[PDB]
Amino acid sequence: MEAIAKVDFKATADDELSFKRGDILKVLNEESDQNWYKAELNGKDGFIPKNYIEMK
Amino acid sequence: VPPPVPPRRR
Repeated sequence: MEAIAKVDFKATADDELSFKRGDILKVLNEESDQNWYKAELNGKDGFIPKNYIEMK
Repeated sequence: VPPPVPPRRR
């Protein structure tokens, strides 16, 4: 699927995906765990909180 | 209440 960033994720570690509120976060593989989705911004990829995006 | 960040998991 794909979902709209509701709050901005400001990552410290270069593995957790950093993104801004508004961005189109397209999901690659959430079929792993509900907590942290493996997704694609546009330019780069990483882990995204369920809470931070408009998943539903 | 702020939007929470889940634990990454070992």
